[PDB]
Amino acid sequence: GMKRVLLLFDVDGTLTPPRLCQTDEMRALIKRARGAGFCVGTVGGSDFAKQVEQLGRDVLTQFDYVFAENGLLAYRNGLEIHRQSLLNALGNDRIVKFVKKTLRLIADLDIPVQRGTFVEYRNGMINVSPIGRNCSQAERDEFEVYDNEHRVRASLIAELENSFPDFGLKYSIGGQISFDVFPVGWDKTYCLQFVEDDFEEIHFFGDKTQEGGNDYEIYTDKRTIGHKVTSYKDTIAEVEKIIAMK
Ligand SMILES: [Mg+2]
Repeated sequence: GMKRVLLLFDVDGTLTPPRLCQTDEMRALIKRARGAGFCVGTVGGSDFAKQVEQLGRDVLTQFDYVFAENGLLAYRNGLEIHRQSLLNALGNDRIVKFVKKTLRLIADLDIPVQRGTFVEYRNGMINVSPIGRNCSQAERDEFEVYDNEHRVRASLIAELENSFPDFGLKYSIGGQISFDVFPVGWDKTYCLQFVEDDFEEIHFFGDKTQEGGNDYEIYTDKRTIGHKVTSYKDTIAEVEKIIAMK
């Protein structure tokens, strides 16, 4: 029967090659785990659209749980089970204050490329991109390199932290071009409230598992058995072992 065991995965770098679609062997492994009685889930700091892009249009069919924006938008077997609102935690006046400041800081930057969708208001979070989410893949690659050198995202977060220390927001770098901003506690552990009562074990797999990494809280949550991975191949090999010990 069903194992009452959830396998919860990061997307980019955990289920996929870096900034690429999931491969055929990843899809096969997932189906084998599901075939063996495990539930499988995604969790990412990115939006649902991004998971569709890297995993497929039928992502809700492939996974038991899909947690976008850290579980601030949550799906269970095709059903939307939760959708949080940043207005609920922060409220209009503070949001407007925050996005205004962010826009000025971005406008002041001197980076080689800027495009569009610098401040993205999601469900329960705001995502902030110095270059803008509307840049091309090649532009993303180049901003990532640039940011490695010049730490543009870190400077920006530093300035935002100075402007708004009382806002109590967390700033979480992730992927090539942006960082997420959300209330303390709306990190990836947010999704666990939706599964904790339904599994005897929850295994988490991710790569950014240390202090300041966007997988730190969820890795170190007492509710999860953490598996630090460095690639989707690492993920596969560890899931093979979990399947073997059924
Ligand atoms: Mg844990």
